[PDB]
Amino acid sequence: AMIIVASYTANLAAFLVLDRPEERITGINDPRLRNPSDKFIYATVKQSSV
Amino acid sequence: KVFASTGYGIAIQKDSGWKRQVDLAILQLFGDGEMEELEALWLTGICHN
Repeated sequence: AMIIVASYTANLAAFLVLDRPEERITGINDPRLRNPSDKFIYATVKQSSV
Repeated sequence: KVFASTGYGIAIQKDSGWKRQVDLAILQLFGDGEMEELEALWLTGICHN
């Protein structure tokens, strides 16, 4: 029973804070930007300095 | 970990004289590291690390 409640508390806190999957782009040097897919509208506004 | 030590190579059959030119040109291209920058343009993934 002490093994059970200890393992349950470790599964609780582990599932609480383990990780988060992240697909955040880096910036100008990211290959999904520079070689874009068909799904990638990386457009902007017109008549800008960009 | 992979199960082979293989290598892609450019082929010209019997390569009369030009083999000496092209191989030193390849070692020249490896001698400057722009090949590594070409990997940054082409051969870089996002989801491995």
